[PDB]
Amino acid sequence: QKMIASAFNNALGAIQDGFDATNSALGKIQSVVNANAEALNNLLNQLSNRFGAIDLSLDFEKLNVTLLDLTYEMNRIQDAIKKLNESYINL
Amino acid sequence: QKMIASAFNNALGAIQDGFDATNSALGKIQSVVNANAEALNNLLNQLSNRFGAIDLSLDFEKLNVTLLDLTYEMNRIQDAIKKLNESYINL
Amino acid sequence: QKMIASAFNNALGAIQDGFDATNSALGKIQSVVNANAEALNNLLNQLSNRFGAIDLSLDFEKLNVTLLDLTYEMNRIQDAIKKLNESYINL
Amino acid sequence: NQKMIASAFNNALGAIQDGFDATNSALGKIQSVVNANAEALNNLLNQLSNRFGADLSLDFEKLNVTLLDLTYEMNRIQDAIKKLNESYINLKE
Amino acid sequence: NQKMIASAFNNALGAIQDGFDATNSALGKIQSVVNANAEALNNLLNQLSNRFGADLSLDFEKLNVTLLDLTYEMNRIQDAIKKLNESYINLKE
Amino acid sequence: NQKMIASAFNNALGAIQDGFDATNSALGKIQSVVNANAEALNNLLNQLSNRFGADLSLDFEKLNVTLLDLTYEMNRIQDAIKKLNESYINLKE
Repeated sequence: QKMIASAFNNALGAIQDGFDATNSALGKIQSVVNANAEALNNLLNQLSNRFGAIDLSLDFEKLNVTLLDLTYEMNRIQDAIKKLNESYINL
Repeated sequence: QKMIASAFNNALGAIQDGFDATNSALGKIQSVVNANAEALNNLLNQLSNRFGAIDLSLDFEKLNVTLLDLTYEMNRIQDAIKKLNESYINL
Repeated sequence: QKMIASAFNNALGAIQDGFDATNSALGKIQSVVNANAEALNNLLNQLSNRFGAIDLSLDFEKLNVTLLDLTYEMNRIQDAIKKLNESYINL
Repeated sequence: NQKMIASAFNNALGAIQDGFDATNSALGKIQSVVNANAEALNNLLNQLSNRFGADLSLDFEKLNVTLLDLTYEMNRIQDAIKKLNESYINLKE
Repeated sequence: NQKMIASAFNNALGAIQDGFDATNSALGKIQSVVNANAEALNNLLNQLSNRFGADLSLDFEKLNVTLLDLTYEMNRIQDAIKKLNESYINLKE
Repeated sequence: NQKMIASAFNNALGAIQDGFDATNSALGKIQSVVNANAEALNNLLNQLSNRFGADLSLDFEKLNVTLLDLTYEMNRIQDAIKKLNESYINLKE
């Protein structure tokens, strides 16, 4: 029954690291995707000006930049990691 | 043997929520990344016109926007969540 | 004790597929997000030229494109998948 | 029924933004047409004064021609459309 | 061998797109050169008629000068390149 | 303390880039002002030679007016800012 328990707890560690790396990637993805979204939006404005400094005014009906929010997800994963913590000893 | 079984089933719930949040993030990521890709592509076309309304024609050899498709992934995760469902009772 | 062990190993397979699909999505996300980042940056340069071929010079203080790197994450997940492999038999 | 309410909500959000976009487009056309028409009227005014050099000197204290700007408005509606995007509900949640 | 076949496939996809891009670039140069040359010929025609005002009146029923458009084509090839991108195989799958 | 060191590091990275951006902006203004001023001086030179057509012929062997380029520099600093971005530390790691 030690091999099971040991294999078990050994698997939980592995799992938590998996979700840990995932949450990290998620965090790294929101950052880049958003950083680029801002670069894009800020580019739209710098264009609306120079196409006027010269109708050459942009069509924003199809120039809508979206931002990503993964806080809800990353928190839920953190709960899972924490919950998994609830499965170990007791002899 | 209840603590094990209980710890086990307790861990599965946690796992499924982890993969659930992941699949959600994946869904949220395809949406934003694609939405922005379209905003970018639609911006290219609105530029090819105004650089002609004035060779100022863009170079699309390096202006290729790519779309992301995570359906294969999200489905596989849904299978995993479902499969995990196959490990619980039996006394 | 077979049902437990069987349910266990049955759950590990499911888990590894979950992390496998995740790592795949991560790989698919870095690719698209980066591909689009390059399309965006290359668009900035093609613009700095045509706004000069006509101060209409862009403001790069807010035109900074970022690239995403998930190698650290994807490797850690691969370790988890491998580690999980360490929990199976022994009668 | 959350899905229903949420699907219903996200559904109307789309419509609203489309509505606010259509208003912005509208406002852009108005600024273009009204200003072009003001500018032509202003040019008529300059030509008439010279033409009348044949006093028949027009009174400019009452021929004020205005113009532009709704871009403040344009941008304000543009933000609302963005903040509206931050309101879509994740049915998965 | 899936990896092999897939790697081989993705590999040729790259080459094709590069091929279709090179064709688009080519077609763009042709529209630029042929039109510029048509336009210069057309201007020669207008100058000659005036010059000959010294009948030596040119017959324009047979001096038709055409021009432009391959952008339809340009865009068509541009799509193929995109739909080609939707075909790369995920070796991880 | 890794977090501390890392937070401290990422923190200074921001400042550096801001610094390198401010330098690029600066260099852009200088190219704009110095060239505009060279170009005006050069135009003064062409006008003076004609004006003096009243020998009072200026010696151009010693009136060399230079100009432009810092874009090489501009781009070089622009890269450093990007490579700097590839250095931020993931505190989660």
